[PDB]
Amino acid sequence: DYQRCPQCDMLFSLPEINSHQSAYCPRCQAKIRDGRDWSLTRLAAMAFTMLLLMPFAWGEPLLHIWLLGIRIDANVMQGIWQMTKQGDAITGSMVFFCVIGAPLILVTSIAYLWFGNRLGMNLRPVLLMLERLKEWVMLDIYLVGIGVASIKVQDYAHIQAGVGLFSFVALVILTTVTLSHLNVEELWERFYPQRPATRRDEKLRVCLGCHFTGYPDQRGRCPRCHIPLRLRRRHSLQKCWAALLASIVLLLPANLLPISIIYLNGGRQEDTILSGIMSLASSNIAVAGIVFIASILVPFTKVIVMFTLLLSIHFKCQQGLRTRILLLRMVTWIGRWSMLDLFVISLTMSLINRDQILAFTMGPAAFYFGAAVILTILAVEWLDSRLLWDAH
Amino acid sequence: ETQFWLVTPKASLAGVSGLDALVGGNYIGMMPGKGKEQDHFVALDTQPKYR
Amino acid sequence: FWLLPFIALMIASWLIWDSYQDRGNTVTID
Amino acid sequence: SPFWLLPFIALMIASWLIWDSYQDRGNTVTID
Amino acid sequence: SPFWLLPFIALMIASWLIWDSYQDRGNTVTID
Amino acid sequence: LLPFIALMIASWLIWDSYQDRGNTVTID
Ligand SMILES: [Zn+2]
Ligand SMILES: [Zn+2]
Repeated sequence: DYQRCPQCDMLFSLPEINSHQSAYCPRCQAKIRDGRDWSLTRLAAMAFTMLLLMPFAWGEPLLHIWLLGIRIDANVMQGIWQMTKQGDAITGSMVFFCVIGAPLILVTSIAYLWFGNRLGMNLRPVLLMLERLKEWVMLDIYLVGIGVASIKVQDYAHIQAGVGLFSFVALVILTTVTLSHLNVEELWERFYPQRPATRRDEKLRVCLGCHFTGYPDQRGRCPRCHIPLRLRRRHSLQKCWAALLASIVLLLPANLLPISIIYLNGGRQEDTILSGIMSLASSNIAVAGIVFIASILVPFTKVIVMFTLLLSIHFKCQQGLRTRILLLRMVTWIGRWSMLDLFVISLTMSLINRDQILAFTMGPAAFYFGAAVILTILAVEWLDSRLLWDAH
Repeated sequence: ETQFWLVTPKASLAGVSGLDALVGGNYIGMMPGKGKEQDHFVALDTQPKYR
Repeated sequence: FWLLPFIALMIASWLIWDSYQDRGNTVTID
Repeated sequence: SPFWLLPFIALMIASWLIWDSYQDRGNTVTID
Repeated sequence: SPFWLLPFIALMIASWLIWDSYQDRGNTVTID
Repeated sequence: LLPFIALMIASWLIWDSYQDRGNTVTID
């Protein structure tokens, strides 16, 4: 009926929305509300069939490689286990969370919400986790990674498609078509019912958790979810500054130390990211270009964009306001793709595992690269555009 | 009194030397001694016996 | 609609049955 | 804090991996 | 603000790496 | 900006190539 924009503080009346209809802010044109879509039972069935399909998708080999007269089969679990046995437990854990853990947590959340419907247990942090978890479900990125790796090692040996590749493709398609219709405010309004306002109050705040507009109670908590309600974020500037500085500091050991070590006939290569991308540009520049633009262009772009945004917040510049928001949206959209390098090196070290002729191993630099990617993603997510809009 | 030499495989007679250097690339071998101090050395030729 | 959760359920049952079919005997050798 | 729910669980599984990296070592022996 | 402690530890980790680099880096000798 | 970073990388590659350009000699 009447709401307030969560990114520029625009209080506007909300007309009724149909299935194909969509609502946007009149000022900054940001997505605000939806509805209708699918039902909870369809999502539960999708979660159930994902639970059925996942173990036979991860367990079965992705592709067979015939190297030096020896047939080698590999999958995700073997690569993660070899990463852990090497010693880099943190890199293996973050790869596990990015690839394997997220669908499991999604299925668990849907099942627990269904059991809360059946029983009546509290579901307050579960909805917040469900809303924030759509960013980390990166299965199509892993599909692009295995395609890039298959192109990369096509010349070295003979590659044949595995049985589990079809199941993995089916799982990816199912996750994509399920996440494309998962609505959170519909769940919030179905489980917890509220009432609209008088269309003109000039005192309604926006909850950063559930996008709800309403007066705070005597405890200062949101009437829909048990978190405090404030005008802006608490320490967004300080947290953003600390995370950006941490990412900038951790960038240097990621780029200087070697990332991949290739023992070739008893001799190791020990080349860094720059040497690897130079060799890839020399050999297979067609894929080296997309690797370069999706591996080292995105992190530096995000770092400089965040630094310029912080300097504009300090400087109170009002010259490029119409473009800073679009740059922030593009950075938020593009920060997810930066995890391609870890997937590629994981698959290559899982595939090329000859005893002494060819030994592909991960060096002590991917940990810093993954830490920098996570820190810059959190720095981008932690910032608020309302500080920029109020900087005028 | 430190000695340095270059281990490199060669097709010697009555046996071949440097099999490990052939497998893993030619390298540099060193042998310490009891000198005073030095920062500039002259490489040897055939790796003299050290006992 | 509900056609896909049934087709995928049938595929999962088929591959489970195929996995259960192909198992051999374990023998110990000294 | 509800928001601590998401990372802590992940940390839990990380400790499990750390548990698997600690039970794979027996006795250390020095050879000359 | 505990988050302000997040980079500093990593910073001294790099310092340890610096010491490790000073452990890895040694003396440069010229051979003819 | 992506084009600025691409131009910087191209300039760095050109400088690296020109640092050891040398003289071209023809041998039969
Ligand atoms: Zn707006
Ligand atoms: Zn709320």
